[PDB]
Amino acid sequence: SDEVRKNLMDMFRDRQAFSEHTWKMLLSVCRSWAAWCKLNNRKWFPAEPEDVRDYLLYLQARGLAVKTIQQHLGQLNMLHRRSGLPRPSDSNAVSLVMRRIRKENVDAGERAKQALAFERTDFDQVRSLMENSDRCQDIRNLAFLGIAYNTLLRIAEIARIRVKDISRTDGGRMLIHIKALSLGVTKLVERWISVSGVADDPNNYLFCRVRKNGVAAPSATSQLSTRALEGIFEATHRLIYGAKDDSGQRYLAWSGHSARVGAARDMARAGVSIPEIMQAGGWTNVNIVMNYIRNLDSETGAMVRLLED
Amino acid sequence: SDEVRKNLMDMFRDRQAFSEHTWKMLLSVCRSWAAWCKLNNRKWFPAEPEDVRDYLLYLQARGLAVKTIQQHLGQLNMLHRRSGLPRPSDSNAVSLVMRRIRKENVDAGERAKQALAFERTDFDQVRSLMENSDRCQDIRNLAFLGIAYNTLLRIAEIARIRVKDISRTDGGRMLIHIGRTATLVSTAGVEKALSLGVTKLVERWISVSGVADDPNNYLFCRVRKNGVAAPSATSQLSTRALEGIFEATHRLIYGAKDDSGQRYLAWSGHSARVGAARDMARAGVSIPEIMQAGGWTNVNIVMNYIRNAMVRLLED
Amino acid sequence: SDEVRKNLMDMFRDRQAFSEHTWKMLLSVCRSWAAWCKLNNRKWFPAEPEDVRDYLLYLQARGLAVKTIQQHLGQLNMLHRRSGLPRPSDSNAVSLVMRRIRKENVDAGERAKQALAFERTDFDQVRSLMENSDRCQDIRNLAFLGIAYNTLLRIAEIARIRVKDISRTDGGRMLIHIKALSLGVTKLVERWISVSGVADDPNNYLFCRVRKNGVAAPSATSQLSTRALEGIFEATHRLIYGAKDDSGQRYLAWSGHSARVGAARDMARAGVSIPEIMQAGGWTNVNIVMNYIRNLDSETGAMVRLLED
Amino acid sequence: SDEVRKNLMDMFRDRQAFSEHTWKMLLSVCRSWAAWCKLNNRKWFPAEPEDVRDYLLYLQARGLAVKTIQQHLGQLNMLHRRSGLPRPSDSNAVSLVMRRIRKENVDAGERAKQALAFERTDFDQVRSLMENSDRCQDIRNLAFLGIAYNTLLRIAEIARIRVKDISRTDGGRMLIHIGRTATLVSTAGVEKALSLGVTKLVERWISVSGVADDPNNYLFCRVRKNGVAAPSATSQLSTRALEGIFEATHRLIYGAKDDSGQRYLAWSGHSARVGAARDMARAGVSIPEIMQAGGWTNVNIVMNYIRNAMVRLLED
DNA sequence: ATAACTTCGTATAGCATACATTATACGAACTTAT
DNA sequence: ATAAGTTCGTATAATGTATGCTATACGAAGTTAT
DNA sequence: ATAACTTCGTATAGCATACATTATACGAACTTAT
DNA sequence: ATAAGTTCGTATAATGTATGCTATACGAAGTTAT
Repeated sequence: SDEVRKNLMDMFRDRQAFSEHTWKMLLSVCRSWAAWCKLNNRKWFPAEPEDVRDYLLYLQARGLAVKTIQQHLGQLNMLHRRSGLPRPSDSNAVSLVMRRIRKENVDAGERAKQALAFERTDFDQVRSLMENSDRCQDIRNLAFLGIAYNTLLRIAEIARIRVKDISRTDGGRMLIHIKALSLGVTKLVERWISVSGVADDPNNYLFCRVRKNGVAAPSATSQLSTRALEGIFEATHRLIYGAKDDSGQRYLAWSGHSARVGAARDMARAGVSIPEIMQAGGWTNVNIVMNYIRNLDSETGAMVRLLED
Repeated sequence: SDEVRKNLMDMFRDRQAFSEHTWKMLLSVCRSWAAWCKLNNRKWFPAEPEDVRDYLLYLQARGLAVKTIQQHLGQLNMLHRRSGLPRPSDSNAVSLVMRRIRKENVDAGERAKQALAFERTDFDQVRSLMENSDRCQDIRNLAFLGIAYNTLLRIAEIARIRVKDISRTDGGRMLIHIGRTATLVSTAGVEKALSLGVTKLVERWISVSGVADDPNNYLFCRVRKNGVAAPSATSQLSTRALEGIFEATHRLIYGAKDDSGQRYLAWSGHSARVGAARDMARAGVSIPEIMQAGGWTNVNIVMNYIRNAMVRLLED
Repeated sequence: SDEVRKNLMDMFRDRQAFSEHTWKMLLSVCRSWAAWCKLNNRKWFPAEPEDVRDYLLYLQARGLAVKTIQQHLGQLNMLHRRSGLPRPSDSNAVSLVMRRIRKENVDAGERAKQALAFERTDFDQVRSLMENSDRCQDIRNLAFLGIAYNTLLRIAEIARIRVKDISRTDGGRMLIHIKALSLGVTKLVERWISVSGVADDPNNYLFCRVRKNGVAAPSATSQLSTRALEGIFEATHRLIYGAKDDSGQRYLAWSGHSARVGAARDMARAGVSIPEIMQAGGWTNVNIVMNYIRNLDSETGAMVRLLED
Repeated sequence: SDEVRKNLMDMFRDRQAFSEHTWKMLLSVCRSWAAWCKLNNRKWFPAEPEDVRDYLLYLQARGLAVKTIQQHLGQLNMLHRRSGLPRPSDSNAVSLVMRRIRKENVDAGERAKQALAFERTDFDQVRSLMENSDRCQDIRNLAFLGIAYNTLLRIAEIARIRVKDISRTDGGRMLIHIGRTATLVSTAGVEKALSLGVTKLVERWISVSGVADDPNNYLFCRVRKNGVAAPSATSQLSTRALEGIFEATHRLIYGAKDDSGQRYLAWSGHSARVGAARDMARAGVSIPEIMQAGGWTNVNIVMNYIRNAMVRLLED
């Protein structure tokens, strides 16, 4: 018990060993697991395999994804290893049930999802409606969509971009120190800069909030949240399609990764090689890229080519 | 003895962690081992290494294949390992007898057998004949064989396909989502593309069957004597019936099989996998691409299917 | 000790678990190790790690190849596992010394060797001298060299060939149930058959001994030893080059694998693909094939192509 | 304490099981850890997790790179694991502080550095200048750089090449046998082919040096002030001197380096590896072929060297 | 004397293998200025 | 009020790094045949 | 009644991962018939 | 004697198989909507 107290003091002292997002997930899983334990009269710390098994089945019965059940077990495993206790995973009951849960959920037709593609057809269509707009929100949102599509940067990465992070290459194409922009997108990002006044301080983040009057507020210390960048994708989708489908299902509108998904797919349509599609978005594992471009005629495989010839 | 009974019931309680086929073979081997034990008055649980050894020699003497004998050993090993007991194979008596049985049978000329290939030419011939049939059963069967050859999917994988699993490409080609295979259990799964021609074969079957009247319906269903399809969301076309399609198709073209009792005299469930791999190699498809087509993660088995140059060099 | 006696009775009872060649090697290593032990006052059964270490170093000091030292350790490991005792490999001293021996022997310039290639230049040259010969030995030896080169079969495999194992394909090319022969080689194998009279019994092995009178002796029960097939390769080399180099070094003349080595190399010169070079000789691991064709201009690699263009 | 001392001497006795460089770094880290312990009055063997943790924070505060701090931890871990003792990293204090030190340094913008590429153009330029020199040292240096670029071998591998290691192809191209690399210790080893041009550069160096007067001579040797080569079979041209060749060659073309104290302002021992990988990718060489060229067994590092398309699609 | 090394000590990269952290999704509650 | 965010908690997708050697990077001091 | 299945039991293949057996080399001793 | 082997022991090169599921192969018996 003193070994566990020490281990827990270790954890708090070296807090910064893990990111904020990891801690939030860790705390969220412990909350959920302790609530279940209380309601079901189980001990939450030293977690028993039989109780961890029951809780995993409860999570399945709640209709949670296999990958979610794995996060819960993964966090429980982490709390126990960092407390010097045995991990629930290393028990026969839990490894069997997890294996069981995996097979059953797949046969019920559970699908791993991914962002609705934001491609060229969409970016030309959005440009068609927003490019003649004098509205500061529209000018900011169009510049963001160009960067997202052109760079394939994640939303946290785009929110971090500073004015001083932007340089210039051949023909006057912008370059962002973390990717090079096209002439048309460089132009869009240029217009936003003028109407926003972000360049008036080099340490300012390129993207900032725009209030209801239409007036932008640059900041060197506050970034536009990733939630607001998802907001831009959603609102852009509503513009063209109106409110999204009923009952909270995921990826019914565009979101953060939509442009990454989309740019990958448009590269594949252009017969661009996977090894270089991977380099464009900074991918290292191919199972993610191939999952974005899997349903394209260019990716149909060798049997389809043999049968059609 | 307390833990052993607990370990057993832990496995039984989460039986779905394993294939229904594993359980089927465990019980079949247990039946057969228990029978051998009764005949020789022996304790069948905790199995004794010397007894298991006698039993494997007994199976050899019954003329059973090396792979059958390995299955019986493997089931016994699993039952003991998951009981928390030493495996029969943990003893020299059992592990040495198994090597010996293998080498003696091989030396006497036992070879593992392989499914009769179902290739592009066979598919072309079958399609030239059956595509003019208006019968619902012929339309199903030709669409099945199209899928089998195009996708290299196993019969169980084809049987689990539901209508909602089918989507479309830009160009109008069907894609089938496959979540569970013999080697993969994933929510990501895989997408299997159909050629334009095979797409149409499948299209024709959907129309005449009415399986799309419910997206949860399995793509393939039984067709009764009066050509009326019986779609279901709870029952699949058995893998046994899919095998019958291959056998019936072979019968249509080549007539009835010998009387010799051999396996693989007609096409079977695995026939389109072995055939498609071979057609790909002949067309000079790359090995990574063949592997991707059949969902293999290992260069060796793919290489083994394609074994029919030095002559050409010597001429002169 | 009763557990060890049992384990040893297990071994003798299920003798046939291992081939004769494995047993011969096992017995040869135990002989060598027990002799060393006696001379050095060590206990040979239950082998101690410290003694196994000393013996491994002794084998190195005797000038033995790294792969030979591994056989000795591998057999010692096998005797101990099949006796239910701890393997010497699983001890810290032995794993360190073996790792040490590996590094030292390589830096002293120890080379893994392989059969001197018997190629087309050699097979045409041999044909040039032996094809107009009425001598029964010459006729048998030329037929053997054609099969060895053309099939790439190992010597044990060629010795097993029966007359009833040979059929025929297109143009009258022979086929051997275990590979197809060329027209010129099929002709050579045909001539041997006539002068030998092996076909006069289907169960006779294709190749049989030829005594000093020049008269062949067919047999359905006795094969020509692999040692005699190596003899054919050596004697053929002496014909052209005379006696081999001084001091017993290996592969100074042709041997059993010479034709396998050679046919692989000639396929590579013909730009034949490795995946199909592998199929010709029944290879499954590429490290062996690539080792036969490594020093060929066709195999020089991508840097040589880049630099020369 | 008896076993610990035995395990230590077992490792010392078979020290050749490890690289001379591993031992060098163990002792250097031990020196530095022992010094830190003396300053804070601490027991340095069996190392205490809390002390090791303080020490790693101390290294961070000295401005040392994340990879340096990892080396100090790694040496301490090895000393304890091979002693038969628990590693400092077996404790949460040490394993958590190491993550923290990494993340804090990275967040503050620390990046690992990479050798300045030495590419085909550089080789072409160097060769256009030095090929007209009759000096023995220039002839050696150009042959060295030819080998470095052509083969992608590491400096230590080049330094170990003996004359007897060189053979020839059909077409007259040199092949170098390499038995020991940073990642491979084999009696089979590898053969490294030289282009016709590089072959000639090496040919010229052999002639003027007289290294072939003994097949056991190392290919490369020192050349003293009067241009006379000093071949040896017992002494190699130090890897430090090979580095000097790269630095001197860079100096010849670009002048003296800054005063900034940075690493990688001139070419170094690893410069031709990074350069050749990049030239290959640019020429559209396949990834398996690049891997085979440098002797890599893993697709990831090869991919990392070549990172300089979406623009081209957007035009318009 | 000097060129051209060798030797060495601290600093840090390469490399392959093994294993878990950290990101986005999104409804919703909260905050601020218009 | 409300646009237009930010902060939050939880659901789920997507990257990452730890490990155990073995190596190079480079200034500085020492060496030897000219 | 029957086609067209389903269900089932014994037999055996597929498949991927992990790990050691079995072949040739060759000097030499031994055997047999010429 | 000796050609021309075979058998042997040991040195070293080169293939192989064991493991733990999960699947198909197929005859036979049982079922149900015609």
